[PDB]
Amino acid sequence: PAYTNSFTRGVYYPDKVFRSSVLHSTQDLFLPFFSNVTWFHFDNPVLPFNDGVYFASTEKSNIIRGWIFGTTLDSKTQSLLIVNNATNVVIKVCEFQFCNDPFLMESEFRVYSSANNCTFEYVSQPFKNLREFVFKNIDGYFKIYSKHTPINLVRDLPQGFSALEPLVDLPIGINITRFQTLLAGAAAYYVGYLQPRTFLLKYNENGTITDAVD
Amino acid sequence: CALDPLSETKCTLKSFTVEKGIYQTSNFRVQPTESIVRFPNITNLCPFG
Amino acid sequence: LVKNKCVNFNFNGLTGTGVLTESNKKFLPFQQFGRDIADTTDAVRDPQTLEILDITPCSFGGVSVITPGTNTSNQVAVLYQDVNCTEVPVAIHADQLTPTWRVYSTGSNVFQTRAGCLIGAEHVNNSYECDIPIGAGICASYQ
Amino acid sequence: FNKVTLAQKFNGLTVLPPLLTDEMI
Amino acid sequence: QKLIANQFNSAIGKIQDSLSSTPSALGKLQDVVNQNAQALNTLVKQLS
Ligand SMILES: *[C@@H]1O[C@H](CO)[C@@H](O)[C@H](O)[C@H]1NC(C)=O
Ligand SMILES: *[C@@H]1O[C@H](CO)[C@@H](O)[C@H](O)[C@H]1NC(C)=O
Ligand SMILES: *[C@@H]1O[C@H](CO)[C@@H](O)[C@H](O)[C@H]1NC(C)=O
Ligand SMILES: *[C@@H]1O[C@H](CO)[C@@H](O)[C@H](O)[C@H]1NC(C)=O
Repeated sequence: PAYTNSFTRGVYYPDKVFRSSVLHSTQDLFLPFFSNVTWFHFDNPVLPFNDGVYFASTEKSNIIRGWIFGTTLDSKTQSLLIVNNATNVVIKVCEFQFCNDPFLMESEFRVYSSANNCTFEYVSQPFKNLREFVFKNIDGYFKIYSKHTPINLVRDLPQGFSALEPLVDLPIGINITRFQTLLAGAAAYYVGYLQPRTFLLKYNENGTITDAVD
Repeated sequence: CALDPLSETKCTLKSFTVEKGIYQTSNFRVQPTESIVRFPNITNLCPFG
Repeated sequence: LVKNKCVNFNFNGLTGTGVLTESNKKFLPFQQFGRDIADTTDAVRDPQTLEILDITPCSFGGVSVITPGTNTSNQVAVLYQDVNCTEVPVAIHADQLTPTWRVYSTGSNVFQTRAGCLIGAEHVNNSYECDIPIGAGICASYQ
Repeated sequence: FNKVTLAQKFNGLTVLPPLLTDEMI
Repeated sequence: QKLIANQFNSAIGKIQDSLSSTPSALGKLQDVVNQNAQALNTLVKQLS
């Protein structure tokens, strides 16, 4: 229940090419306009990736941070671990002993102690928090898009348009098939899915995407 | 065929005489001078000190 | 670095020849270079000084020879089409070309029109019915 | 002239100006 | 004579308003311009 439809949300910049006052027709992985998004009201099961995942949430205070992503839940693929605490985000990709009753004085470090044999800890540090992260992880590159925008009331998903400029690129070299986010009084976060679609974007004279049509 | 502009016109027209007018003979193009291969600064260095 | 001179560059694998003039378009922090319609590279940001440099094509165009005939006279004039030739003969390397072409490729009589530039013909202040149509309202004659 | 309004030059494509300028017309 | 002169002047006056207030009166020339532009744009696009 309480499913929500998106008023043209989840449009990012496909590339770093700068264009002015042009109408470009592109074909990439986007979130369709007026589509179903799954809203969770606490319960955080494992959700499949399925060639890209969208994520928008309302974050008054830092509550939902751990974006721990796995691949196969087996003994072959290494599960990456993007733990972001307020002081400094750390992106460390290496396998660890899964807790038989998984969870997560604020930060408890009892999750693991065997940090050995996991080299290249490449920490690539780069109501307002409408944390509209698109977690596109395709072709070996982890691309993270974000935007912080304010609203009049924290009531529902806003209207209008908001471009999603890229923020972080990571040469992880692995892929993610199933991801589960673990929390640290209802935390409202939405999860959408990306599928190949054709879009027609419009650039203003400044270079920012103003409007688009599916 | 490469001595005088009038000789170029005679070559192009394939005739020893030409009539009053304007004829398009050849094309010209400015060639590059040097190479300016440039890369950004190196912000990462091995800690050799 | 070179400015206002035709040069082929290489910016992180972006290969092309042109003139690296100063530009005024404002980029975005995540954007690397720019493009226009028909997908041609237009502006490239400076990787070091963080400046945007516009790219323009190197000069090129056709060459036409204006002649009144052969039985009349052997004097001809040369028109370089849609190129600003007030600057070509000095910057470029004309060593390979023989001086025979150099004599008629320069001089004190260089006329800049809206159809290009005219070398070898003088500009008069009297208007007659014109014989050889050059372009943009300019004609030539043997007087 | 105001009601109807109209450039690039690449890959060896050129546009030649007309002989009769609009003032002459 | 006066009636004919007045009628001609009124028609000449209304011609400007009729031409300016119709957005498709001069579409016989913009068609040519657009066709030439589209042809040239298509030719260049074939280089890729
Ligand atoms: C989401 O799915 C429900 C259940 O079928 C449907 O009633 C609702 O209109 C959908 N809204 C969207 C497009 O998000
Ligand atoms: C968490 O915050 C501490 C603050 O001292 C910082 O040192 C650390 O790098 C941060 N990252 C994690 C998750 O430990
Ligand atoms: C050619 O360029 C020079 C340098 O800007 C300028 O002074 C001159 O007027 C130009 N000639 C024309 C009209 O093509
Ligand atoms: C006459 O020709 C000269 C030289 O081309 C030009 O400078 C001048 O403006 C013309 N007309 C006059 C006398 O003003």
